[PDB]
Amino acid sequence: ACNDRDCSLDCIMKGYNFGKCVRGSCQCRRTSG
Repeated sequence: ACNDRDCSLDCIMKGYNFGKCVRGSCQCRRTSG
């Protein structure tokens, strides 16, 4: 249960930019500039 809604919201709050569920997991990515 990665819950794309509860996974992206919690990740976007930590300070990341975008993420997604993988193999039933929850990973995110961070961007900069």
